[PDB]
Amino acid sequence: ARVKRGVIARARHKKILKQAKGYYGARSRVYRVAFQAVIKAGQYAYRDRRQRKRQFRQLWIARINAAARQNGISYSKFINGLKKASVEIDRKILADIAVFDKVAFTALVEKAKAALA
Amino acid sequence: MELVLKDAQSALTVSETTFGRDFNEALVHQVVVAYAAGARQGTRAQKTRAEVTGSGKKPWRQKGTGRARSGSIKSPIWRSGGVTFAARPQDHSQKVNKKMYRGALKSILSELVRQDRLIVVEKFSVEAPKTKLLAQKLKDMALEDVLIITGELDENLFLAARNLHKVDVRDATGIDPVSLIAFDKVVMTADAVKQVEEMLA
Amino acid sequence: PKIKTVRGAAKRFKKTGKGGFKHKHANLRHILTKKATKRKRHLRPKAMVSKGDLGLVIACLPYA
Amino acid sequence: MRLNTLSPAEGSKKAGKRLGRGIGSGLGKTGGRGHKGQKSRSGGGVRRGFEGGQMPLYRRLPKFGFTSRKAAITAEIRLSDLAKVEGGVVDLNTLKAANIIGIQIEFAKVILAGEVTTPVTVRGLRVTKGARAAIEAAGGKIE
RNA sequence: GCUUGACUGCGAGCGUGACGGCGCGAGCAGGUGCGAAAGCAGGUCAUAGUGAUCCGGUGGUUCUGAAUGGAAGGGCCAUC
RNA sequence: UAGCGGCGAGCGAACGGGGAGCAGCCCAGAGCCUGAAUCAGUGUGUGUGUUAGUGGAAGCGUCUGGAAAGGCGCGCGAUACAGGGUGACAGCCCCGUACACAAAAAUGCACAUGCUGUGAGCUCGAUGAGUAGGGCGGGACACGUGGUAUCCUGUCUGAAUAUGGGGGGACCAUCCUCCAAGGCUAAAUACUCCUGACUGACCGAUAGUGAACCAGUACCGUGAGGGAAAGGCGAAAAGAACCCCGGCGAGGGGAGUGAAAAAGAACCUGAAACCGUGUACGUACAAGCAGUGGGAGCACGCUUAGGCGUGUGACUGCGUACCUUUUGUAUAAUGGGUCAGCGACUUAUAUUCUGUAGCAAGGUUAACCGAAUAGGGGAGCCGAAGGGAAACCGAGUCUUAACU
Ligand SMILES: [Mg+2]
Ligand SMILES: [Mg+2]
Ligand SMILES: [Mg+2]
Ligand SMILES: [Mg+2]
Ligand SMILES: [Mg+2]
Ligand SMILES: [Mg+2]
Ligand SMILES: [Mg+2]
Ligand SMILES: [Mg+2]
Ligand SMILES: [Mg+2]
Ligand SMILES: [Mg+2]
Ligand SMILES: [Mg+2]
Ligand SMILES: [Mg+2]
Ligand SMILES: [Mg+2]
Ligand SMILES: [Mg+2]
Ligand SMILES: [Mg+2]
Ligand SMILES: [Mg+2]
Ligand SMILES: [Mg+2]
Ligand SMILES: [Mg+2]
Ligand SMILES: [Mg+2]
Ligand SMILES: [Mg+2]
Ligand SMILES: [Mg+2]
Ligand SMILES: [Mg+2]
Ligand SMILES: [Mg+2]
Ligand SMILES: [Mg+2]
Repeated sequence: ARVKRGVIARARHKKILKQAKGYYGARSRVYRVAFQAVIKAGQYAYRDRRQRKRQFRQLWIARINAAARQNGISYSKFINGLKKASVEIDRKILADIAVFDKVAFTALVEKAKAALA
Repeated sequence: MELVLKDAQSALTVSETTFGRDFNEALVHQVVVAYAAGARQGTRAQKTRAEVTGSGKKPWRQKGTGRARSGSIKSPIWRSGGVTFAARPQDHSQKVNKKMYRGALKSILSELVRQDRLIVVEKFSVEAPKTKLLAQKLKDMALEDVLIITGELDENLFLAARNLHKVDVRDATGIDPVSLIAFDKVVMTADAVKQVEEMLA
Repeated sequence: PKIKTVRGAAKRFKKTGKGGFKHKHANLRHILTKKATKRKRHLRPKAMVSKGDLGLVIACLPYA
Repeated sequence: MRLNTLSPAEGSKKAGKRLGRGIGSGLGKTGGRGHKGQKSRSGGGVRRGFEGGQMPLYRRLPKFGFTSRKAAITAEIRLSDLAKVEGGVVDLNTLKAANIIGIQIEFAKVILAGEVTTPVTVRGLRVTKGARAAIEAAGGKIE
C-alpha cells in the first residue's frame, strides 16, 4: 500500500498561504517564509488581545483628565470624589460623556467636589 | 429447542447449546477477522539498498567538494534505488483456538435463529441440472440471496447454481463463519442440521 | 531466533519458589587464614539477590 | 449481525507508537530517545549484564554445584493422578500409558498433593509418609 | 600465678553500603580454661596492616560415577 | 537443555519421541545348473498426453447525449454472469467462456508382446594387510588437550585373522552388541536460465527492472568497468482544401473538420516557484524581522443610509526570523536561493509485562494427513510443590551431633 503525498501536501500549503495574503514579497508567496510569518502574526494577536485592554483604559483616563481640568479639578481628585459619593460609572462611560455631553460631565464634577468638601 | 420446518410444518428438536446461546460479538469478530486474514496471498517485494543494480563506488570524495557527503548511489535518500524497509513476502495467517472457532459458530447460528434468517426444510433438490429450474424454485420460496446447505451435495443442484451469483450451494462440512453472516438467508435441510449438531456438539 | 542464555550466569544463580534467585557468597575461595571464623561462618550459607540487581540477573537468564 | 456491524471489544485493540511524526504527537524529533549518547544511536546500546567496566555481578560471584543427570529421569506423582491410570494398578508402565510422566522416566514417587478417593494398588513406586496414609485410608495397598 | 575462649555449630535484633560487601551483637547447643564463688573468656584500648572471579594445587568426605562393578573426572567441607 | 569456552564474547549436541518416504543386492568360487527374474537396447501393438484446430445459447422499444453498453419499460439464455473489445458502465453487438469434439505426421508416458546382451536356483566353500592399532605433527567431531573416548592422515612403524576382531566417551574386568580394511542401489530432499496457464489488502512513469520508449543504447573510460534521460491528440486523421501578412521563411489571423482545437501535433488534466499586461487604493521630509492592536480617507457593491460588506491603509502603541546546539543565541555560532516530487523507529523469530477474548486444575497442539481456514494428529510444551551442590526427602526440606 504505497501512499502518494501530493494531494494532501498541496492542501496544507494552500491553507497557510491563504492566511499570508497582504504580506510583503516572499512572505505572501513562498511557503517556508509564509509559515514563519503566519505563526508570528498569531503570537502578536494573542499578546494584543491583552494589550488592547491596557491601551483603551489609558486613552479614557487621558480624556477624563483633560475634561476634568476644564472644570477645575485633576483626574486623581475627581476619581476620589466619585468614590466618596458612591458613583460607580466606569471610565469607558465617563470618557464618552466627557466628549458628547459636556453639561452632564459638569454635573458629575460638581457631585465629586461636593463629596470632597 | 424446536425449529419449525417450513415445508413440513413440523418441528425439529435441536440442541439449546448450539442454537439457543447468546451472541458473543467480540468472539465472533475475532474469528471473522482471522478468516479474512487467512485468505491473503502475501506476494510482494521491494528492493533494499543492497538489491538495487549498481556499483559500490563512492560517488565523490569525502572532503573537498562543497557537496553533502555520499557513500552509495543506492542510498534510500537518492532518487532511483532505495526503499529503506523493503517488503518481503509474508504470511498473514492467525491461529484460532479450536474451542474459540466452534464457539463463534454457535453464536452465529443462534443469532440467525433469533433474526429469522435460518430456513429449515426436509429436502432441497432440482430435477435437472438447469439454472432456469433453480431460479423458479427460489422465486416460489421468496428467496434471492441465499446460502443453501445440504447433507449430501447433489450434482444437479451444484450445477444449476453455478451461474446464480447470489446463490451458494454447500455441504454441511463446508460451512465457514463469513458465509453464514454474508448471505441474507440460510436454507438448511433436516439432514444438514443433524450433521452440524454432531460437528459442533 | 530463540534467545540464548548467558551460560556464565546459569552457573551462579538458581531460581527459588517465589521467583527470587539464590547465589553463593564471595570472599571464600582463598586467603582464608587471616579471616575470622565468625566472618567465614556467615559466608558459607547461600544468599538471595538484592532488589537492585534482580533486573540484571533476569536479563541474563531468560529461561530460568 | 452483518459484516459492516461487527465490532471489537473495548480495550482489545491499542493503536501503537509512531515516532518522529510531529510535535503534536508527543514523539516527534528525537522520538523518545533523548539527546545524544550511545543509547540514541541506531543499533546502539550495551549488551546484557554490562555495568560499565565494573566487574559484572555474574562474574563477581562464584560458581557452585553440579548437574545430577539422575534427576532428569525422576518424576513426582500427585494423589490426584492416581485415578487417571484406568485399571486400578499404578505402575511405571501404566503411568506412561496415561501420559502422566514420560517415556524416559525410570523412577517415580507419590507425594501428598491433592486427594485420592478410590482404592488403588501402587507397585514399584516410592511413596511419602503422608501419601502412604492417604492411600491406605482410601482402601489401597502399597506393594 | 595458672592456662589456650587467638574454641566448633548457630544466632533475636541492629548499624553501614547502588551493589559485591563490611561491622556490632545478647542468647542457645557441645566441649574448655581461670576463680572459693557471683562471674569472665568466640584474640589484642578502639579505629589502618589489604585483593573479587576464573584456572589450578593439597587434605578430608562414596554426594556423583555415561551398559554394570570399580576407577578417572566432578561436587561439598577445610586450606594454598 | 547436556556440554564447550581468555568458563569471556560467544559456540552448542545427542539419546529418545512424532512424521514424509520406504527396497534391497553383488564380487572376492567351484560344482550341480542354464538362460528363471531383472535391467539395457532394439522392434511391434495398444491406451493416454503434447505439438495446428471445430461447433458453441439468448434483446428490443423509448429518454438524455457527439456517440448508449446509461435511465425508464417490457422480454429471453444460463453445466456459459472467467475475461477482453466495441464512440460513456453490455449475460443476450463482437471475440470468447461452460460444455462437446478433432491429427496426415512427429513425439512423451503407461502397458502388452517380439528379439538381442543378460543369467536364476541349489549344495559345499571362502570372508577385503603395509590394513586395524601405536609414536610424532596437524585437522574433524557442539567438545579450544583437557581426566578425553571416536574419526581422518603428512611422517616413522606395525598385528590378530571366527579358537579371531571392533565398539559401548580416560582406563580395567564382566556382560551386551556388531563384523572394517571391495562395490552397487529408486523414493521422500535442493534449485529455476527457460515454456504454458492462473493469482495478488504488489507498483503505476522521481514508483515498478538500470530499461513501459530501437537500453545495457546515448555518453564516459587505454582497459577491466561505469551508465542515463525519455510514456498519454482524437471515438475515428476526419492531421487543418482555400484566402491574407511575411523572405516562394519562421510565426500568426481567418475558413473548414470535430462533442471539444483555450484537443493543432512544443497536443489529456495542466498545480507551484518564476515573469508580464490591465484596474482600485497607497507611496518622492522619512530610519530597523516589515507584523500585530488602534485608525482616517478613497474606490466599488449593498441597503433607502444605517458607523454594513470587500479592497487599500496615511498616522500611531507594541515588536531583534526559523531550526539546531547549548549554562545561555537577534546573535557576527550551525543549516536552508525558491518551488514541486521523493526522503528516516521497520520486518522475522524468541522472551517478559499490560489490555482483551476462550476454556479452566487444567490449557494448547507442531510437523503431518486431509473431501484442505473444517476435521484428524496431544509427539511435545506450560501449570497444578518445594527444599537441597547432590544422593535423597517431601508440605516440608536444608543447615548441625541436635536446634530454643
Ligand atoms: Mg574498492
Ligand atoms: Mg527503484
Ligand atoms: Mg486444526
Ligand atoms: Mg574451596
Ligand atoms: Mg515531551
Ligand atoms: Mg540532535
Ligand atoms: Mg550531552
Ligand atoms: Mg541518553
Ligand atoms: Mg506425552
Ligand atoms: Mg456465442
Ligand atoms: Mg570383512
Ligand atoms: Mg578404530
Ligand atoms: Mg592410524
Ligand atoms: Mg562406559
Ligand atoms: Mg524508471
Ligand atoms: Mg504524470
Ligand atoms: Mg504556415
Ligand atoms: Mg494540454
Ligand atoms: Mg531604510
Ligand atoms: Mg559555549
Ligand atoms: Mg535574547
Ligand atoms: Mg545566523
Ligand atoms: Mg547580520
Ligand atoms: Mg548557508
